[PDB]
Amino acid sequence: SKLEEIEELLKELSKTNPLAKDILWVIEVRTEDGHDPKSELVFIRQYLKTLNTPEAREILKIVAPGSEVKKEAFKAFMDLMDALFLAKDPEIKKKAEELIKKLEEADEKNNEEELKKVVEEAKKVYKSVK
Amino acid sequence: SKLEEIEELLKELSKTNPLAKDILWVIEVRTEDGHDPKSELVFIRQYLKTLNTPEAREILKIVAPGSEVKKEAFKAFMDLMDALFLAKDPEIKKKAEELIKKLEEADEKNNEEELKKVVEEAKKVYKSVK
Amino acid sequence: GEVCPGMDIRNNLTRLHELENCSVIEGHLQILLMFKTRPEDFRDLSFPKLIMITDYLLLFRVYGLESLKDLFPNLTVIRGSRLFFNYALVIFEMVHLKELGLYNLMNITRGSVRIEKNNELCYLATIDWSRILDSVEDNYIVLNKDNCPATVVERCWTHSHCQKVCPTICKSHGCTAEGLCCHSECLGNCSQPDDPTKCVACRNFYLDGRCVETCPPPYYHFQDWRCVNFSFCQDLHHKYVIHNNKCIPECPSGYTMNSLLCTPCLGPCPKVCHLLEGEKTIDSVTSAQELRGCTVINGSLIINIRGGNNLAAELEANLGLIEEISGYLKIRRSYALVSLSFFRKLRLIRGETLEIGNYSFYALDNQNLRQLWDWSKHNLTITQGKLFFHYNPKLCLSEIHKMEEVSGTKGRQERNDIAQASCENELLKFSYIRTSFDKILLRWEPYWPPDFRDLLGFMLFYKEAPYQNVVVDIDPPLRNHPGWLMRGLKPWTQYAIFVKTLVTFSDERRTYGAKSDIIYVQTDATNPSVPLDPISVSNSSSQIILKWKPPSDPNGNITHYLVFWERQAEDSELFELDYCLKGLKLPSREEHRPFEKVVNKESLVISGLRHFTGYRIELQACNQDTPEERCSVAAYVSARTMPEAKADDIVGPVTHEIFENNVVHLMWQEPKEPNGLIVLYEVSYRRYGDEELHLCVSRKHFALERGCRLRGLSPGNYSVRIRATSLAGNGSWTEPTYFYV
Amino acid sequence: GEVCPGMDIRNNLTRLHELENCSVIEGHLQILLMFKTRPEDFRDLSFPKLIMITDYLLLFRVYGLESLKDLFPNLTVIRGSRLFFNYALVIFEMVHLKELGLYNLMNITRGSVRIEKNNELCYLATIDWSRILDSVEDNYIVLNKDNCPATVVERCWTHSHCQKVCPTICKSHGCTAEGLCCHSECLGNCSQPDDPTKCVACRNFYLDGRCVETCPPPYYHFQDWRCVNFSFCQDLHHKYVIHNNKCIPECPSGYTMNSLLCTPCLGPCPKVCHLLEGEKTIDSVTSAQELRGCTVINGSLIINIRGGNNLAAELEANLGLIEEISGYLKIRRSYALVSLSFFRKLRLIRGETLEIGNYSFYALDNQNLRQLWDWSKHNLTITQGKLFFHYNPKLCLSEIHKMEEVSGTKGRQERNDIAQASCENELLKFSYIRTSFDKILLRWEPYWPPDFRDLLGFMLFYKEAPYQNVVVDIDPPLRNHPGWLMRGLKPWTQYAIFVKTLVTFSDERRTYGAKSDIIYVQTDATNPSVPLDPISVSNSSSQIILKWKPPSDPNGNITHYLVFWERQAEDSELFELDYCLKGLKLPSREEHRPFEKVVNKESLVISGLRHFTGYRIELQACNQDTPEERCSVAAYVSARTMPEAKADDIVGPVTHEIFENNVVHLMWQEPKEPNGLIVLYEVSYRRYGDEELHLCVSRKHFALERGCRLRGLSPGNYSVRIRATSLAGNGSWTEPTYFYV
Repeated sequence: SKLEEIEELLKELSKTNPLAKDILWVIEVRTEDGHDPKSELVFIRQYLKTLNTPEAREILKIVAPGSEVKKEAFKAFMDLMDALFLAKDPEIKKKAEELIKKLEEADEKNNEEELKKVVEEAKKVYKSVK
Repeated sequence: SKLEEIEELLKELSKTNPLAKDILWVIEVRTEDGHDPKSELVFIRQYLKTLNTPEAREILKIVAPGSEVKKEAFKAFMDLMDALFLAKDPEIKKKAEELIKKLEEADEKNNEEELKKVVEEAKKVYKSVK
Repeated sequence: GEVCPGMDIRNNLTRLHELENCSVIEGHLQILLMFKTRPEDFRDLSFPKLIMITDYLLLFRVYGLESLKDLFPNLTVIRGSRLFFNYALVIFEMVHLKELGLYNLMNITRGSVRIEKNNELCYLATIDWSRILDSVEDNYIVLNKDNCPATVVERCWTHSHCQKVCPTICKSHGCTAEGLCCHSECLGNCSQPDDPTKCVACRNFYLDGRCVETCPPPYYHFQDWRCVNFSFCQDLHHKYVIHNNKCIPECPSGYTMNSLLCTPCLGPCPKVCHLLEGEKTIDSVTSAQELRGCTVINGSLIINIRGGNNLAAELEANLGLIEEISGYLKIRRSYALVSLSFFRKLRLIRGETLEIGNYSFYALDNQNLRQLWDWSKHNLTITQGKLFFHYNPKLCLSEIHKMEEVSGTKGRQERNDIAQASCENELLKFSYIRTSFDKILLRWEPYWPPDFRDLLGFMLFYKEAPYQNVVVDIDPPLRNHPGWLMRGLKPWTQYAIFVKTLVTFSDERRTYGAKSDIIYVQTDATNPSVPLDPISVSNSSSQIILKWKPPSDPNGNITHYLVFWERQAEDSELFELDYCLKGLKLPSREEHRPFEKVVNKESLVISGLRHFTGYRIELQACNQDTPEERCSVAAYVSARTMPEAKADDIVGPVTHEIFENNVVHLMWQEPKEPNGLIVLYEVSYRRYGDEELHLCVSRKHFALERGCRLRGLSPGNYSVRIRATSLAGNGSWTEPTYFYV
Repeated sequence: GEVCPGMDIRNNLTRLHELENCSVIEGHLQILLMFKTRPEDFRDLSFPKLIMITDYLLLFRVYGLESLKDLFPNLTVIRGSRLFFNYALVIFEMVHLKELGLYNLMNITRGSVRIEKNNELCYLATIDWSRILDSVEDNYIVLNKDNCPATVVERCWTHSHCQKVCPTICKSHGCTAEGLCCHSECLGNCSQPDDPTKCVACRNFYLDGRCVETCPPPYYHFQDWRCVNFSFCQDLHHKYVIHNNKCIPECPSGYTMNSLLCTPCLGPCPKVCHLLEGEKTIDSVTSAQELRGCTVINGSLIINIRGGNNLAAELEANLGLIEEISGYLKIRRSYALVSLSFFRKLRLIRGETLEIGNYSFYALDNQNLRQLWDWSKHNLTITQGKLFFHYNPKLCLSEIHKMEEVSGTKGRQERNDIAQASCENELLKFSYIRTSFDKILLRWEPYWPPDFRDLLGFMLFYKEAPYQNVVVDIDPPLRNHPGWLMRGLKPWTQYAIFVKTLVTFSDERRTYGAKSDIIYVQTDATNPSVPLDPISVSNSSSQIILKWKPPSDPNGNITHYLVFWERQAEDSELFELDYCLKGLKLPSREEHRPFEKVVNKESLVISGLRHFTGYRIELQACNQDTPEERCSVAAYVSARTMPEAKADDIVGPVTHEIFENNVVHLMWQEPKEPNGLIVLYEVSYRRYGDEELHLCVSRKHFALERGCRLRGLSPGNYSVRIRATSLAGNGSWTEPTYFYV
């Protein structure tokens, strides 16, 4: 799958990077585990947040398109686009009204961190809607 | 004088020790100063006590016979044995009675620090008598 | 082609009618939640003037739209200056859309396509986005219903609205509605071909109905899009600043206003950080790092630092950003910190934000500090509010005094605010010092506390002090004047030195303290180290561009390069050896040395020398230039100059004499300034009709045979040539000699 | 020769007459301090038996003595075991002595002379002190009044009491009263010459009227001067111990009693320190350094020390001497102290000395504990008294309970004995781990505090853990199991790993956190580094005592030395080119390589080889053998065996054939196991009357000419011999060959 493609291009990168090689080690040990690939993936992404060297950040972005976060934020925006008028409570609609403005802002300012916080909050609110 | 010969043989010692050469500089410095030779002498002796490396101690002993202290020790003996029977106050005589035992025990112990303290006491007692 | 700003429209389409006077939307168009609208609203409601949207489009629950061409059939470009999720258009969840059919779209300068859930909406896969959008990573198109140029199938928005594929030669600049390219400054379309004034969108800038490469002020550059007069720049500014002749919304980093010119600032910018809640508590480095650069502020601050050793370097880089604090600042329970000074600019707590109790500063449980500020050369002041210091008696009122005095806060506190007691009641004084280059005397006197017993000696701390950016103990004297010497120092090295007493801790009457003085002190200079990189490079036969580099140990203010050289008497082995074997065996290698105090030059062009001659070099490094000097042991090299192709030659032809028995005797002369030294002479000779033969003559052979001698020669006219060989190599041959044998 | 203990005559002359029973004074004699004495008390008193005083003499303020000879005419020796300020005596201000006149004084084993201000005392400078005192340069003879042999003045104590002359051959051992030397074991004098039983004093040991170099038990060695039975040794012991068969007052360091034998102890000795008032307080290392060695104690002590980082190594080196404390130990204002475990041996506070209120311990202001005691095994009990632990809530009651139980103070304490707190109130656990040689995985759970918000992540601290004689943070997880991996550990290296949670401090009852667990984990072994010191030493022509040394990186429990070698075929050039230019040009220098897993042997003997033959060596050093093996890239060397100067011979005589034109061909053969290889041959030939001459035949000359072909041989009987030259050298010549030409 495209995750296997990620792994193979990571073979490529590790051939151009030691850290990618360590990630491949992580990958094979996880294969030994064979548990939820996405869970281990997200953990490793957070591990990149941890090590967070410039090279680590680059590798993360490569495996973590970041614009990945952009698409996910777009989906959350569709969620809120439903919620702000079709939510089950006026309070939810008002919070979504705040949040659409907040998202327009974040989009202009286009900060990965601001957008992460916004989307997490959007999920929190959409809990009430769904 | 024994001071001058001390310097002259310290020439040899410094030729056998950098720190003795340092002391020779110090001697030059004092020469410029031209003040009480014994003053700077005893100061530098205490300076040896300060640096007090094994080599520093050896050098100090060489320039400071230490057994010197034993010479003032028998002098302080004369002082104490004079005071014990001729001291102006019975308290001074009893202090000398303590200090003779202290002398004998320090002789056995033959430590020069115990003896330094003892001779300080003897000086105080002798000053009280005279 | 007019221009108007782009806004959003929620459930009220009435504002769409305002687009009739617009050809460009300086922004986007966002239409959302139209439960009010119907097909009658949008089936042919059209604004053909509109030809481009800078940012993007949006269309959600837009009940009634039939074809996207209807509203803006002429719409051609989307600059995508800002793009919602990097997208250009939202078409989601409208069943009325039968098609898009926009028969004028040419290019999307930035972004991809989104369409979804729009029932009845056909002709989506038929679009060849490869030529339209600069970004086609994911033209999101799902859950919808879906003659003309074909690419791999016909490409078209509708079977009639054929895709407006311009000829490839038109580039992104676009083509007219008939398919004829536009000018390079144009983008997308133009009313007439190849005319910068007839464009619809500009590659560089739209200026007064015409595209221009650059914007002429007061019509400065506008966001790489158009030109706006300086008055409108100010209008945007006030409700935007000139940079690179561009009225950008704000100046770049390191810039400052010049009334609306973006003149560079001092680099750092006085950013007015209106603090979150006007506040931020500080205990750990991460907090400050987060807020680095708040050169200006609005708020107070709270401090609970966790410092306990020599590690403050991590900290002030974030600190000191301002000379004042409008509100208060609070600190409590801070760790074993010693210095309360490392805050660069700070000078005045305006205290406008009052700490509880109408305070404007607080300090308690900070029973740690022993350094606060250099008010001696630093200015303090405080505006208003009570200030709290109590329960921090590590440093007692001694310097507090100074603090409230310089703050001018005498009337703003009481002793209630203030209270291990490292508060030196005395400051000892140095008496005498004497200096070597590495070992320096000190002297002082039999100082004693009134209970002289309390004294336990003296604790020194020092350090090398090359610059003024900002370690042993002693025992008591006797009743007498002490001193000190060290060695660890180095020549001409400044050091800061300072002592405080080693004293008894008299508990209840714990002696409050006997400090000492401070001194920046530099040792004596001395003879430096050898100067390195000695390379005697030759620029010319008799010229040597010598070069060195400073020593490892300047050991004083450097004064001169005491250079020294001398010509070398060439080796006697060359005068003793003989090398005349075919396949030449040529060898290979008082006195006041002439000198100079070469100063500021790490090199020298030495003249008067001899090409390829042995020379011994010498250079003492000297940070002194008097007759007596701190001069290092010299650097040296046995330099040899560069040769000449004249000094290994032989002048004139070979002198010769002959005998009746076919014996030839030869003689010649050599230059007296050879390439170092001539050691042998190559010899060649020939008779007419025969062939030339080679021979060697060494200096010993030269002496024994007055040069060269030949025997058993064939009769007839004869010739001889000889070439002198020096240690630099062979020179020039002799002039062809001739004689009869 | 009687003997008496050293005794004092001070303030009273009544004890003088007991000296009559004495010949040896085991100690000193002290006469002083009674002004009442007059000449009538001493002018005629005599103790002739007196011979020797071990330590010294004295006379001042006991006025009256007229001559030392009368009192002790036979006084001869002074061992000077201990000396009067290194003087054997002092006579001062004695206006009564006319002379010492001691005509038997011969030796003073130690010390110098001091006699000052003694009026009427003559014949002091006349004394031949050089042969008497072992130290005369320290003599102090000033301000006194001052027929016999003269040495440079007449040497004598009086004009009649002449120097007791002992020939130089007598040494310090002494001579009889007549001047005849004594036995080597004697000292000073002897009743008869050359008899150890007639000595007056003994060099080594007095033994029952005789002198012996050694003391036979039970009459052990006594203070290097006599012998005493074990009975008297015990008598001295009970108001003394046998060491090296010597009854010394006490054994030297590292010794213990064995009832009176000086049995060695564990080195440290149980010294019972009755401290100053049985007390001490501690704030600086100097105190403990002073108080080193108190493996036993009598007193109590106090503690107050600083601290700023992991810097306590300086401390316990002086600490933990006893297993208990008779009284109390006190700690106050040691803010930074990390533990109370710094005392090795201590096991119980006897608390016999009680703090006020019958207390036995106190604790205050030490809010810096990471550890306290190895309670796991530290059975640190407490005997009696109450205790105090306030202002130390940094560590909480949860372990104060533990201290109480192990102290057994459950019935001796109250909450009044006890007081930022960092007492992690939960336990963190590890879910999974994986190990490489350098990179090691970790896992654990998505833990949350009940106020899950409070979590801020996790602070790991590890170290390498080869022995247990005694570092990064994380953020919170979420909904699951976190983990960790590092990069650069070393193979097969154990590490101690443990974590504490990063959490927000809540100033109410704080979320103290879930303390993690400690793990000592070793990384994977890996391929080691190359084994070094590869030396292929040749024990014989075909034998090589190879030797290496371990690699730089074992990278695991080493397993074997997989050696690999081969016999290298000699270079082709040596097999091709001719080397018979006079002034010899002799040169100089599947695939199963034979192998072996040499184990535990850093060296090897290799057989089946060839002298001076080339061999390419190899060794894949391995810490794994049976499966695929973790082995370094092998070490290597192109070893060459030691040569044999026999495998360069030419077997048999010189095969030859003759021609009529004085030309003779030569053929021969070479050994088939040469020194690497044979490149050329040396040919020697002679004729009668002539002399032998040499020629060379290369391999190519050998092949073309089938060896050698001598030409122009002198007519007559002719002989030839040949010797082959190998790269190692030359061997045996051919057997003589003869022929006629």
